[PDB]
Amino acid sequence: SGFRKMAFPSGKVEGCMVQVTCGTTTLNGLWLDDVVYCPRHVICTSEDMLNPNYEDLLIRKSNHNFLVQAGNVQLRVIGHSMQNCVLKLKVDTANPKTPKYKFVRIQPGQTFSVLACYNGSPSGVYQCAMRPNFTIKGSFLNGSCGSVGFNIDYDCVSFCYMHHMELPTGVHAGTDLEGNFYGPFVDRQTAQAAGTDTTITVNVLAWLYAAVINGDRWFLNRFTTTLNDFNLVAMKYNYEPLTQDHVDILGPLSAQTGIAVLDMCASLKELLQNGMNGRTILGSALLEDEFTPFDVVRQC
Amino acid sequence: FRKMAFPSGKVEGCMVQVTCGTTTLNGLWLDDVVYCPRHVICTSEDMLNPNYEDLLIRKSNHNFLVQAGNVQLRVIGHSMQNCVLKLKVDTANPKTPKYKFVRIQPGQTFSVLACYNGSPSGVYQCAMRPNFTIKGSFLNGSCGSVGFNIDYDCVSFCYMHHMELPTGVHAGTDLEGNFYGPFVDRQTAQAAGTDTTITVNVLAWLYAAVINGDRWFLNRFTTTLNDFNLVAMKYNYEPLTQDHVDILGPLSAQTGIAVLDMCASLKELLQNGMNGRTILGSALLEDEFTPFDVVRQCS
Ligand SMILES: *[C@@H](O)[C@H](C[C@@H]1CCNC1=O)NC(=O)[C@H](CC(C)C)NC(=O)OC[C@@H]1C[C@@H]2CCC[C@@H](C2)C1
Ligand SMILES: *[C@@H](O)[C@H](C[C@@H]1CCNC1=O)NC(=O)[C@H](CC(C)C)NC(=O)OC[C@H]1C[C@@H]2CCC[C@@H](C2)C1
Repeated sequence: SGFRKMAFPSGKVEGCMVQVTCGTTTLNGLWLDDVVYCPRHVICTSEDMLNPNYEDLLIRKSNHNFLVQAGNVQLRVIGHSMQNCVLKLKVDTANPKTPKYKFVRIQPGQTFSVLACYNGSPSGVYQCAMRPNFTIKGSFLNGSCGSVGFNIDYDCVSFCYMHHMELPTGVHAGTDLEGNFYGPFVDRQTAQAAGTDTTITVNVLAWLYAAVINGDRWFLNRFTTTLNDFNLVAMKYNYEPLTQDHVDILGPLSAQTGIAVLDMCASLKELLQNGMNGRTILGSALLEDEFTPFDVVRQC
Repeated sequence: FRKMAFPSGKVEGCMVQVTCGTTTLNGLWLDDVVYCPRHVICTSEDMLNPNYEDLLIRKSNHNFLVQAGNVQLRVIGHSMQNCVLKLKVDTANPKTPKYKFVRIQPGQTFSVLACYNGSPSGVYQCAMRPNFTIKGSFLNGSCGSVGFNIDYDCVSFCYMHHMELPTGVHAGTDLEGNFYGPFVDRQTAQAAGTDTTITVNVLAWLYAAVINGDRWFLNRFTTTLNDFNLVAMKYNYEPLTQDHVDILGPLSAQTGIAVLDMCASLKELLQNGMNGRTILGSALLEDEFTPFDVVRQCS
């Protein structure tokens, strides 16, 4: 039947991407109705990036300092304001391609699609998880800021992420569409470390169920565990504890496969203690934790 | 390195549904033609052993229901080309992108827009395996979903989905209806040949490791292409073609490591193993990133 890391179709979001330039900085913006959202650090020069007093820098800007381009057309900025780390540019034109949309803040362990853009042009789409330490393992290069992450329920696009920066370890950080960072990060040009990351246990279990659904069971065993004994071992290996809500969420996969959640926990416990002995699961040598139970259900 | 798909919007704007009787699948609407798998004309029982020419002679334009969403597109002509149906419709698709039809080589990657009832569900990156199957994610009603690459503004369609095999992998055609590999669109048991590792992509991956400063595996030797190919096949790796050497050209230039020197380095990895080390944080050599994929993500 198959299993691959699958993103939402990106077309509704592609119709909203524009280019925003201020000075010699260019990045992407999100054009909804008559407003363009983008990272506020577009207004910084080098002499500012190290400790930017954004309110003081922004009040010195005029509408005409912002060049917004949608393809071949320049949009006229008729006003601007700031919400946390996101700049909101009012334009004199409504985007006819505006989808039904909402702004959401996602929880660590939840997943979303990223539309990576450069110079206002979409380049790639891929699936990410909000890490427990509020980083994301993205593929973002110079010029990618303002790229957004999203989910689609029915015809509605829920925007949950806007891209701002890369950390020294190569992972990425950003904000929701209200401009609040995920995690303890700051939009200044400094080397920032994240909290210790952990593995998203409920997502690992969903992926093991996916592997069973696709006909692989080598990692199963005849044992079981209590929830607390599992969580003790999980935490020792820097895995997130599994809550009873997580257990409930795994119900449909448990029902579909006939493998009790706590039996799958006993399987994962053996994998954590014994490793994979060179084997692979669904093509992977590592336990994958960026598929949620909902993701697996939908795709299988 | 992520599996990264192309943005799907230009292809979403071309997806429709095609129904015959109660059999429904997806079609691709470009200008005033809709392309879809020919088995839309089969009942489920026909699919066990179809005579497509006989089935088609019994069909008329007015037996085909083509819908963009819930909006009917009237069919004004039909023809069969290999395993695809071409349905001429009375409306040119205003969202038609610049496009081309290409037949890809094994090892090449592409994005798949998985569709159901003409509605996109998700997009993901696939590699065409050397045995001409893809490790896709397809459910009932997914036939007619297409695979594609995007070059500048031009969509190059390369795959249309038709079949699942007993092993769970997937088989399909190019947009001229010619199957990849030795498969037929008949609901019968068909086996794919034993799969092999995509050497050109493993080499691309080693170049990617070098670009990122991970280069312990570079050795001082080189090899001929023929000697490498003969050794590689003993480890169930694909032989390299001249086209493979050529598409590694840019990464070879970027790193200053000749293709055949990297081949010698890979040969040593095959013959001596990893010796407990890793490459790009992995003991497994990755074979589903092409040289183009490596460039898209590094530069
Ligand atoms: C978007 O403007 C940009 C995107 C970064 C660049 C590389 N990968 C990304 O995701 N954001 C920034 O550059 C950001 C601006 C500050 C928050 C004001 N800082 C940042 O990301 O610093 C790290 C990069 C890492 C990389 C290697 C060294 C030099 C550059 C590029 C700084
Ligand atoms: C689109 O019409 C479907 C999509 C399939 C179904 C589920 N996953 C998919 O990828 N295509 C088919 O149903 C084709 C139609 C015929 C080629 C005309 N048939 C098919 O995929 O059959 C699968 C088959 C494989 C084994 C061998 C014989 C019986 C079963 C086991 C089922």
